[PDB]
Amino acid sequence: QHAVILDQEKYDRILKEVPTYRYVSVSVLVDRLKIGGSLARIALRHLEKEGIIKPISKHSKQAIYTRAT
Amino acid sequence: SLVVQEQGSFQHILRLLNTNVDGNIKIVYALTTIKGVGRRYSNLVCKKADVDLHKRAGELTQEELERIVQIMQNPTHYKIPAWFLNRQNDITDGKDYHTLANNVESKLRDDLERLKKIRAHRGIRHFWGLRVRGQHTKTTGRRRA
Amino acid sequence: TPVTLAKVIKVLGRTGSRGGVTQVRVEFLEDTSRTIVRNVKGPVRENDILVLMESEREARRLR
Amino acid sequence: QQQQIIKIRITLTSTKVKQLENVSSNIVKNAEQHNLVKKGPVRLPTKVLKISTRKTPNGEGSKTWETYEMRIHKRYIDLEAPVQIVKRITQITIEPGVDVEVVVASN
Amino acid sequence: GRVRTKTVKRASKALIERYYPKLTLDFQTNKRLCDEIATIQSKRLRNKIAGYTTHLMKRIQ
Amino acid sequence: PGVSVRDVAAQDFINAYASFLQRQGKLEVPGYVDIVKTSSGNEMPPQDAEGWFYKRAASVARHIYMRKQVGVGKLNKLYGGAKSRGVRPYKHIDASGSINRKVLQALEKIGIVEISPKGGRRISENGQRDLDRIAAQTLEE
Amino acid sequence: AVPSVQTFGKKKSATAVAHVKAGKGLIKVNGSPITLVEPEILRFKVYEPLLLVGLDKFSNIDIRVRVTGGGHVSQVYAIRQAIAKGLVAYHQKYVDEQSKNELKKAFTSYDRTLLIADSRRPEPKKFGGKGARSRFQKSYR
Amino acid sequence: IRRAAYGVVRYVMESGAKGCEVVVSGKLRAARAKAMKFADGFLIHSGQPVNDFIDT
Amino acid sequence: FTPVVLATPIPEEVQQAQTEIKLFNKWSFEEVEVKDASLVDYVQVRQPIFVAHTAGRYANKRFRKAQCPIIERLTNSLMMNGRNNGKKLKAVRIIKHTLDIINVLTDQNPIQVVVDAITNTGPREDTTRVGGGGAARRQAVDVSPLRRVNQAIALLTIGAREAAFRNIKTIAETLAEELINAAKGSSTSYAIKKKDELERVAKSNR
Amino acid sequence: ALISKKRKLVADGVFYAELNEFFTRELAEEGYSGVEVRVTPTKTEVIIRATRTQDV
RNA sequence: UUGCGAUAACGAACGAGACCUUAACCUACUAAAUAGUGGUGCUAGCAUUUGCUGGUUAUCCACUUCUUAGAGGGACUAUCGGUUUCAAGCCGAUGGAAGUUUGAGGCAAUAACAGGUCUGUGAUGCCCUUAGACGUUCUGGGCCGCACGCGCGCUACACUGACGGAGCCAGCGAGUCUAACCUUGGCCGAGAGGUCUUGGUAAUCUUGUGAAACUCCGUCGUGCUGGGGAUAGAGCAUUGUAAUUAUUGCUCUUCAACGAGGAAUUCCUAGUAAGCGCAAGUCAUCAGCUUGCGUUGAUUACGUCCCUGCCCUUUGUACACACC
Ligand SMILES: [Mg+2]
Ligand SMILES: [Mg+2]
Ligand SMILES: [Mg+2]
Ligand SMILES: [Mg+2]
Ligand SMILES: [Mg+2]
Ligand SMILES: [Mg+2]
Ligand SMILES: [Mg+2]
Ligand SMILES: [Mg+2]
Ligand SMILES: [Mg+2]
Ligand SMILES: [Mg+2]
Ligand SMILES: [Mg+2]
Ligand SMILES: [Mg+2]
Ligand SMILES: [Mg+2]
Ligand SMILES: [Mg+2]
Ligand SMILES: [Mg+2]
Ligand SMILES: [Mg+2]
Ligand SMILES: [Mg+2]
Ligand SMILES: [Mg+2]
Ligand SMILES: [Mg+2]
Ligand SMILES: [Mg+2]
Ligand SMILES: [Mg+2]
Ligand SMILES: [Mg+2]
Ligand SMILES: [Mg+2]
Ligand SMILES: [Mg+2]
Ligand SMILES: [Mg+2]
Ligand SMILES: [Mg+2]
Ligand SMILES: [Mg+2]
Repeated sequence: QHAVILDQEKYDRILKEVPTYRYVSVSVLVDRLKIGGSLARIALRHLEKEGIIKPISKHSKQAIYTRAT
Repeated sequence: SLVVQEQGSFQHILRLLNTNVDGNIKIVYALTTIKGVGRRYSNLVCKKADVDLHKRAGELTQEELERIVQIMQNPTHYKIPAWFLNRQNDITDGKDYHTLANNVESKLRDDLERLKKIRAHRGIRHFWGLRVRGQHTKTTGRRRA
Repeated sequence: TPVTLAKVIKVLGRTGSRGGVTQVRVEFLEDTSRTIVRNVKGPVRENDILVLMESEREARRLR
Repeated sequence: QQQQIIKIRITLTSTKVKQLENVSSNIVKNAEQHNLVKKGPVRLPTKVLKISTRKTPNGEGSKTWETYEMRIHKRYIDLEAPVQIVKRITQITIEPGVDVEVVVASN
Repeated sequence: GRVRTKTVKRASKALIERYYPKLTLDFQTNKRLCDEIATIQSKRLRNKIAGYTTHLMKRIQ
Repeated sequence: PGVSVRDVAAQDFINAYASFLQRQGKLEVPGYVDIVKTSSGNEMPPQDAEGWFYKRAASVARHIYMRKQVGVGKLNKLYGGAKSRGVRPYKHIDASGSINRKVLQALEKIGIVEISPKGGRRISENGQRDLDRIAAQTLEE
Repeated sequence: AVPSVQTFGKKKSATAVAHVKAGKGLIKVNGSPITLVEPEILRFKVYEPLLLVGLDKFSNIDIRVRVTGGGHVSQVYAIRQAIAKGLVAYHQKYVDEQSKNELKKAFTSYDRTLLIADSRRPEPKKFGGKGARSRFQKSYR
Repeated sequence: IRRAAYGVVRYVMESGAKGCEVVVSGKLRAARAKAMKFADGFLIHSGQPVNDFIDT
Repeated sequence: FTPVVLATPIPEEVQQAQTEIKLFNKWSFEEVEVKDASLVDYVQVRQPIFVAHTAGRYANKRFRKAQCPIIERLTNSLMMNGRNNGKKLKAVRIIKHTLDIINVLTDQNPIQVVVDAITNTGPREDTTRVGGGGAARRQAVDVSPLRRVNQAIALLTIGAREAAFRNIKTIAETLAEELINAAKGSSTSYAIKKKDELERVAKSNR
Repeated sequence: ALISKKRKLVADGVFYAELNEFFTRELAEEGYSGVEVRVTPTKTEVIIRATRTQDV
C-alpha cells in the first residue's frame, strides 16, 4: 500500500513535489505522496540536508518543515 | 556513528524455510512469520549472519537468505548460547534443539501424545480439552476453550 | 442573519426542571431601554453580553 | 573522682509527651545548674505505629476500617559529666512512663 | 456556611451587656481582652466570640 | 572558562563520550553483546547493536562523576524500568547486573573509575580529566 | 563576610533552597547552569523571575539552588519560587526597599506563586475507594 | 434489676458525679431479650470530653 | 535594551524575552483582538504567559476559569480520554507544535487563529429538556458566553482527538487543521459541524 | 536488651494488658479496678487499685 | 432544630457545633555528629586562576534558612463594597500561609432492626456428641474440580502509542540475636539467582528506598502491525518436609479474543477525578486484593427537585405484633 522502497520515479516525484509543499511532515509525505513513514522520515532528513526544506521544530514524534525561502 | 543512504533494489514475497515470508517487512520482523522464529531469535540470527538490520527482507541477497537459514537451522554452531532455544535438554537425546516452521506442531504433538501415552495428568487434561496450568475453570474459558 | 447583542442586567433566577437553565433580564445594546427576559443555558453573571438569534420571545418558565 | 568527664548520652523514649518533656526538662535543668556542658535535648521524629483493622468481628457490613496509632517520642541529651556525683542524684525520683537509657562513650 | 452558634452568640451578648466601656471595633484588642474578662477554653472559640462581639459593636455604631 | 561535566547537557555529553570511547577502542566490550536484553524487564535487546555499550559506559562514567559511590546494585536500580507482566500490572524490575558489573570493570581498566574504600566505584583523577576534556569539546564545537 | 541571603521555594513536596550572595551573574541549579533544567518545555518557568525584572538585576548576585523532593514539575516550580524569593530577600536586606517593592510588584503582577507557596496539599485517601473522594464501584446485583 | 441498677445510679449520683447511666441487656425470664437504661443527670456523648470526663 | 552578560551565559533568543512576553518564545499576545464581543472577558488574552503550564487554582470559584488563559484552557482539554490523564507536558508540546503548524500553514498569528476558532464555534443557541422524563419536549434557550467558550474548546479538542486516533496524522496537526478550518468557518471541521447541528436543532425546537 | 523501641513499647503494652486481664479474673470478688506498672532500675512495681485492700 | 425572626411561651440540656488528631504558615523563640548549611583551623582533585567537587567537629569553627519537635503565635470569614426584614447571613474585591465548617478525619444523641457474627474468644443458656468421638493427632485428597448465569477487578483494543537507548525525580512505611529480618558493597551468572562480606534493634543502615507514569533522541508506520499477550511446549532457578492439579521468578518459542463495547449501570466538584507507581497488611513462597502514601494532574457545576432515596408538615386509617 505505502512504498517502503523508493524507485526513481518516486524519487523525482519527491524532489518535484516536496518543494511547494507549504507545510511538510512525516504524515504529509505519507498521505500526499504514497510512501510509508520510514521513507518519509528518511526523505525529510535527506531533503533538509540538501536544503530545499528548512526546519522549524525538529522534535521527535513531530517534525515541522517548511519550504526553503 | 553517522548515517549514509541506501538504494532499494527489491524482490517480492519470498519462500523461506517452507513459509511465505513477506518482503516490505524489515528482516527481523519478516522472519517472525516462520514458526519457531520469534523476535529475539530473529534479531540474534540476523546479527550472527552479518545481515544489515535495516534491510527490509525483499532487498536481501539470496546468499544472505541462505546464511540466515543455516544459522536458524544449526544455531549452536554459530555461538547462539543454548539458553536461547526451543528444546533444550530435549526429551530423548539430551540435545539442545531449536524447532522450526512445520516441526513446532510436530514436536507439540510428540510432547502431548507422549504425555497421553504415559497417562500423565497433564496429557489427560489436553485430551479432555481443559486448561493444564492449574487455572480456575469455573469462570474463564467459557465460550471457546 | 443579523443577530442582536444583549447585556444582562439582573439574574432573575434558576428555572427548568433540573435547574440548569437560568432566567435573566437583558437590555439591547443598540436601542437601549428595550428589555426582554431570556432563558440562558450556561453559567451567566451580571454584565455578561449574550447573542440572541431572535429578539422577540419572552421567557415564561418560572417556579 | 576529681572532676573527670564521662561523655554520656541519655536517650528518653516514651508515648506521653508531657511526662517525657518533663523528664528532659529536669535533666536539662540538672546540667544547667551543675554547669555541665551538654548538647540540648535532641528531638527525634516521632514514630507513629499505625494498625489498620476492620471493625467487624465477622465479615458483614460496609467495609469500615479503624486506624489505631501508638505515638513514640524520642529525645537524647548528651553530657560530659562526673559520673559519681551524677549518679548520686540520678538514681532517685525515678520517672514512671518513660524508658531511660544511659550509655557511656569514649568518642 | 459561616453561621455562628448560640455558644458564640450568647457569650457575645453577655460580653457587650456588661463590658461596653471596654472592647471596641477592633478584633485584635477584642481578642486580647476576651482572655482577661472571660474564661474561654480554646483559642478558636475565643476568636469566634471576639469576632462576633466586634461584628455586634459595629452594629451598635 | 573552566568546564566540568555539569555545564553541558546530559544527552550531548553521553553521545560525545560514547563516540570518544568507540573511536579510541580501548573499553573491552565483553562479547555477549548482540545477545543480551539489558534487563529482565526489557522486551528487546538494544536497537543500536554496536555501540550501546559505549553509551552505557558513558552514562555510568558521568553518573560516577556526579555522585561519590555507586555500586552495581545501585546501577541496576538506576537502569531498570517498568516490566510488562502481561495481564498483571507493571512493576519496577532492576536491570542486568552482569552488564553493569562489566561496564564498571571496563572503566576500571581504562582508568576512569576506581574502587572507593566506602563501597562502590568513585571516579579517578584521570577520569575527571578525561570527562572534563570531553565536556570542553562538547561545548566548544 | 560577603552579603548573602538564603531562601526556599516549595511546591507539593519539592523544596528548593537558594543561596543568593554578592557575585557576578552565576545562576546554578544543584550543580548546573539555569539553561539546562529538564523539562525543556518548562525551562521558561525558571526563566520567568529572570525575565520579568531583567537580567540586569542579576549581574551582581550569585544564586545557587539545591532542589530536593517532589517530582519533575514540582521541582521546577520550587526552583522558580526560590530564585524569585531570594532576589527579593537580597533586595530587602541590602538594596533599597523601593527596589525590593518594585521587584515584588513585577513578580506578583504576573504570578502570585513566584513568591507565595501554593497551599494545595494532597487530601488523604479514605477506605471504601481508591482515592480521597472516589469510591469503589457498587453492584446492586 | 430495677432495684439494683437504680441503687447503683443513686449511689453514683450522690457520690459526687455529674451523670450516670446503666444499661442492662439480655434475657430475664422471657426468651425474647430486651435492653433497658437507667440514666440520671448529665452525660456527654461526643468528642474529646468523652475521653476526658467519662469512665465506662 | 542591551545583551546582559553573566557568569552563566543566558542565550540571546531568551534575552529578547525581556522586552516582550511572548508565547513560547515566538508569538505576541498583542494584536490578538477578540473579534466577537460577548466573548471578551471569557477568552482571556492580554495578560501574556511564557508557557501554557501554570499551577493555577481556577476551580475554587464560579468564574475563575474565565481568568485562566485560553491557551492553558485549550491545553487542558487535550489531557483527556483516560490514558492521557495527567500528561500536561505532552499537552503543552502538542499545543507548541500546533501553533507551529498554524503559523506555517496560513501565515498569520496562531493565537489569533485559535481565538477566531473559539469565537467561530461557540454555539449561540442550544436546546434543553423540558418535562419530567422520557415523555418530554425540547426548548431552545440562549447560551452563556462562558458556556460558549467551554463548549467551543471541547468541540475543537474532541474533533482533533477523533481525527488523530488510528491514523498517521498526529494530534498536533489534526488540532491545527481543526483550528484553521474552524477559524475560517468551513463546515469541514467537527466543531463547526456540531455547532450547526446544535443551532439547527434549536431553530427546529423553539 | 537488643530489642527495638517500636517492639519494646508494644511489648510493655501487651504485658500491661495481660496483667490487667489476669487481675480482672483473679481479684474480682474484692473489687479490683485498675493496675499501674512502674519500671525502675532493677525493680518493677505493680500497684493494684482495689476497693478492698485487705482481701488483696 | 445553624441562627435570625415570628411567637402562649420563657429559660435550658443531649445530638450539631465546640472538642481532639492530622495538613497548610512562622528567616519569631528553644535547640541538634542520628537533620542540614556556610566557612575554613585542615587538606585533597579536575577544568583552571574560581567554577564543579571529595573528605577530618578536645585528629575544626560557626549558624538554623531548609529538616526535626517542643512552647507559642495565627483566621475571627478580617477589611471594604453590594444585597437582605439594614437581621441571621450571602456574593464580590483587597489583604493574607490559609477566607469551600481553611482541607481531611476521629468522636458522635433518642431509639430501634427478630440486620450479621454461637466458626474470634477459657463470651454464653439449652440441646447434640464424647473412646468404633462430632475430642485430638497423622497420612493423602479437597476447598482451585467446570456445559453455564452474575459481581468486584487487572490487561488491552495502540502513533496523545509500542520498542530501544539516554535523562532522571518522591512520600507513607518496615526490619534480626527475647535468632536470622532489611540488606549495601565485591565477585559469578543472559536472567532469575548464587556466593563472600558489611551495616542496621534503626532521623544513624538498607534508603537520596535514583518508583513508575514522565522528558529527550531514535526504530516502527495505520497493517490485529513491532498493538494485545491469553493459551501452550521445552529448559534454568528460588521458597518449602513436600510444588504433580503448572507456588512463584527467569529465558526461548507459541501469539487467541479484542478495532472502544448492547439494554443497563457506577463513582465523582480541586491538588479532587483520572493516570502512575511505592510501602504496609496477610507472608516460608504467592497481589491482578486491601490499607495508606506520594508523582503527574484536567473537564464541568457552584444549581435543582425531574428521576431515586431519605426527612418534615398536612391528611386518611377498621393498623399498634403497626402493611410482611
Ligand atoms: Mg513471532
Ligand atoms: Mg492463568
Ligand atoms: Mg528510574
Ligand atoms: Mg531507564
Ligand atoms: Mg487516585
Ligand atoms: Mg455536645
Ligand atoms: Mg463534633
Ligand atoms: Mg492505531
Ligand atoms: Mg527553622
Ligand atoms: Mg436473622
Ligand atoms: Mg460472636
Ligand atoms: Mg451456644
Ligand atoms: Mg470463619
Ligand atoms: Mg490433615
Ligand atoms: Mg474460596
Ligand atoms: Mg467489595
Ligand atoms: Mg520509552
Ligand atoms: Mg525520600
Ligand atoms: Mg546506599
Ligand atoms: Mg502480533
Ligand atoms: Mg503444584
Ligand atoms: Mg490444585
Ligand atoms: Mg507483600
Ligand atoms: Mg497461595
Ligand atoms: Mg483479600
Ligand atoms: Mg421529588
Ligand atoms: Mg389494635
